[PDB]
Amino acid sequence: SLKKGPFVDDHLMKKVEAQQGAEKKKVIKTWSRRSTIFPSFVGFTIAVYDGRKHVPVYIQEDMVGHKLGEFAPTRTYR
Amino acid sequence: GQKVHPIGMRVGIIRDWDAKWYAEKEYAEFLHEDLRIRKFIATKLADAAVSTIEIERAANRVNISIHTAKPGMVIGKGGSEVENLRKELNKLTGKRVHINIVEIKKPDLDAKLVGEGIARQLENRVAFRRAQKQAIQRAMRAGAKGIKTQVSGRLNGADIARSEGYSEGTVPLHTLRADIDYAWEEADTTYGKLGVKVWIYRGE
Amino acid sequence: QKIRIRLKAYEHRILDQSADKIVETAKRTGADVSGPIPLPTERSLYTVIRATHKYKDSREQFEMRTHKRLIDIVNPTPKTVDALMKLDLPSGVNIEIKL
Amino acid sequence: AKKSMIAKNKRPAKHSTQAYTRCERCGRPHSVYRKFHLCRICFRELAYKGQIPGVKKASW
Amino acid sequence: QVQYSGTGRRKNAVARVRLVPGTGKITVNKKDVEEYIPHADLREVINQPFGVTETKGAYDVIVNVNGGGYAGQSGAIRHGIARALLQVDPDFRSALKRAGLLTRDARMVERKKPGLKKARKASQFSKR
Amino acid sequence: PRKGPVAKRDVLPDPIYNSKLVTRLINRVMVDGKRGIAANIIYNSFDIIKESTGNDPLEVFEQAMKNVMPVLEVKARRVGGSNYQVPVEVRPERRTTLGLRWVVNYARLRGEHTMEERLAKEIMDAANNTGASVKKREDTHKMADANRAFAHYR
RNA sequence: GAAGAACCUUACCAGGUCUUGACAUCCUUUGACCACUCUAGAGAUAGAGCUUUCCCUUCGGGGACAAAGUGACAGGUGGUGCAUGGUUGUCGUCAGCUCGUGUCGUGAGAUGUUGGGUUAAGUCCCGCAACGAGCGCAACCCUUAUUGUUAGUUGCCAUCAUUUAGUUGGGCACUCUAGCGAGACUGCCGGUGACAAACCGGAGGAAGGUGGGGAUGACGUCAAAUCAUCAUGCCCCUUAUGACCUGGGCUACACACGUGCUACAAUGGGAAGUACAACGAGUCGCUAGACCGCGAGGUCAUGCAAAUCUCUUAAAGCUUCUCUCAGUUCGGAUUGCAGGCUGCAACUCGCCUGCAUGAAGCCGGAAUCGCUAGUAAUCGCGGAUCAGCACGCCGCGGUGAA
Ligand SMILES: [Zn+2]
Repeated sequence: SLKKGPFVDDHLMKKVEAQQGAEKKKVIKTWSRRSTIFPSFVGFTIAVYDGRKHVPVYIQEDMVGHKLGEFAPTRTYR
Repeated sequence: GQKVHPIGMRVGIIRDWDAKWYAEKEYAEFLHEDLRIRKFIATKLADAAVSTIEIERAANRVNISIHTAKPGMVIGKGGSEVENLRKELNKLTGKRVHINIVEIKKPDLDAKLVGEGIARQLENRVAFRRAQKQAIQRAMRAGAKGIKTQVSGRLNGADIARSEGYSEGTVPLHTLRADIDYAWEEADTTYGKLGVKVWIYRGE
Repeated sequence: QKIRIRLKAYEHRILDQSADKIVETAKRTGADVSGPIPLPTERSLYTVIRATHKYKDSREQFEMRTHKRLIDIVNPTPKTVDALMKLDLPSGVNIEIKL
Repeated sequence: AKKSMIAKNKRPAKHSTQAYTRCERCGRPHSVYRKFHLCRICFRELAYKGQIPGVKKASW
Repeated sequence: QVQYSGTGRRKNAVARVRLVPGTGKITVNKKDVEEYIPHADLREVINQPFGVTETKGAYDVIVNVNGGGYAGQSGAIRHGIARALLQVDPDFRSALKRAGLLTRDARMVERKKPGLKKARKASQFSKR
Repeated sequence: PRKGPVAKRDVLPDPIYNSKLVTRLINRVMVDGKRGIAANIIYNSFDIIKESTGNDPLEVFEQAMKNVMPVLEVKARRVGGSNYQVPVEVRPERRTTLGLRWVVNYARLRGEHTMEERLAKEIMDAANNTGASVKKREDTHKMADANRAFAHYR
């Protein structure tokens, strides 16, 4: 319930932008907690940070609604 | 441990507080300012050694007053130290403080001063039994109805703690028409830390 | 008429002694003062557990008590206003005047 | 590990949900009466001495 | 004309009985007998002082009750009426003291204790 | 309890029948302080009494008391580490309390759909040697006197 | 401990980092700083920008202040409760624990404090080489249970009019508010008892046998708990076990135990209409009314620093229909979808609404817990901490047992 639209920080935007007409980069080091996904963020490759490790994951177009917090499982049950 | 601070039992009935305020919406500011007020007589207590400070309050004025048994060092040579203490207190306050000095009579029948004195003999390596006994006799020489005394800790610069004290006269503790006093004070020569407690009774 | 005051303190003895003093000075230059109307005397409680580390099964509480009195004045003189501004003490009660 | 933290809590906060409550003369994080800015037990100690106006014992 | 007074109290509920020579009814808070007093059978409950004094009527009753629960404020009606019947004639006070209905029930809700679940119920405490 | 005997709390009669027994009957139905519901369903039980074979609304309750009320019960009065329970005559108030218990506190088990057919017709049945609470007293007297010889000397 | 863990809270981790330091005191150079915009970033920080600032001038100077030097030093939620003070559990509201004087005993010591009766009690009577006293017990304190006086608004409406309406004219009559007062002490009578303490009944009264509760915790026991509220003997760390920031975690789960909430339905569920409490809280806090919404709610706004305005018209209650014994119109967990609110931000990890879903569960062995009357059992309401979050805690009131 975030009735006034999505929420993505502006200190997430500042790594690269010129990968819009070219083949994208591989390094996206971040914190990857607060920001959700809205369709301008499709098909990148982000090192999602889980408190210890910026774990790399790339994007499908239907991995689209939830935040960057599904893909930082901080439990380590193995 | 089970017992009660006895002045916290009789307050409201046969005595009052030491802050006669009635303040809304500026209460905790004056509380933690009065907390600073009480600390500042550490300059006094090494020499002046007052017992109680009653703090009443007008609209925009500060009207305090003290009780003591030693009127010498508190009045200065000609009141010049008195105005200096007013200035140094106002530097922490910023408000019109108007201090006062009231002298107590029969001064040996206090609570805090006698315990402070026997803690002073403890801080000069003087034996605890003789000091307690001469203290309760010289308090009985003042004219009373009873004195209870108790000291604890590592007594007389020794090992694992004992706790022992002596009493004479009557002391109705469990009764409310009492008008008794009470005081606790720490002690240390160099070993650990000790504590003295002291009681009087003089009827209602 | 154009004056009614309030009394709020902690001790009813200080309340009604200062109230009897101001009733004594009330119809000095004026007339027709109304008496000490009582008020329901709000009260609070607290709760402090009797330990430092454990032992919530034994507790302790205190109370705030605020006694309130009320004195109304009907058809006053102008001379009592400057008289009551010469009346300032005791300090344990705080007055609450209107016009 | 608190003499830096008491000075940390006297500062204006980074944002709104950081200025919590602790005691003044001690530094307890839990069980502080915000009407008094005291903890549970320093209030208990000062309550007996007649040094807090208002408060009495309560029996009814 | 003249009216007959009386008051009755029970269970943190107070009543002001106003007895008049009438026909035998009760009006409470400017309503009827059993509009504001609900389905409970408490008629001969209230008319039990009438069964020992002036059976059964015929006096209409004015009362303005407030506070408490319904049965407690109903039971307080009994005692203003019996106080009124003592006000009318002295010759029934023996008949009231044989029947009671004059002593105020001083028994009300008990003070708790800080440390239990209820005023006397203690919590479960497993021995092993 | 330990020191001496305790008081016993005589009660108030009804607002209609002026009965203490029917009042006590209501009070051993009452759950969670809901007195008016239990009282009103007991007056409904008297209305079911009055219609179907209406004889007397209270004599049927007294005959329900007739066919239930005990006279004997065993009590474990050992002396020196034994098991010699003695069939002992019961106190009269405990006798009536056991009767009320066997009437109402057994009537949970009729299991019929109408909610007071387990009450009204049940106490109708106890008036004329029917209802299983009579045979409760029968088997109670039969397990009584099982030590008629070696316990009645104490 | 925790009377409120999303960041802060924190002491636990991964990383980015720093050093008379995040905090205290003096010395000089100097004197007053700051604060705020732009760029980098995850932040601490870095580089610029407006400049900072004198409150005595006897040209002589420190008080409000920064930065630099090292010097003093700082810091530890690190250890030891078996080195401690202070504080608190527990026997337990159990009824005991002692002293002076005179006697007995060669002496350590004893008697008083033992015996008969009675009591909640070392509470009291009688006999007793004992006579008296103190700390306890009891009494004085608070609240509840009647009534007199005093004072009548923001309180109430009886003598009348009015208005939706005690509203407005009026009164302090009742109620209520709360100051000062009276009242329950074996007080009188009858029996029992050695005639004594005392026990059992009766009249009077509001309550008669310490009327009902609370606060009040002796000598001492357990090296009981506490350096993690505080202070602290001793020992250890110090370009670091000290400090700043981001993100995570204390909220995991193959399992076993303790404590609470909700049900296993007919004294019941579902729908409709219909009454009566008490305590307390309120300024960046409670919201009157109005409009709209299935709703969580949204908007405009009126009263309120208080017997006045709001929380707030309480639930079980009462009357009609309903279902007809089923895993059920009982039950209400689990799961998709759609939302609402505070938060910079509800993934890890807040609460609440709506739609769709509908599991166990038909009174629970061995065993074990609480309670002697406004109690037990059931039902709601308020407060603390709190942006937000309560089946926990603290308190009040309704119905009312064996
Ligand atoms: Zn504190």
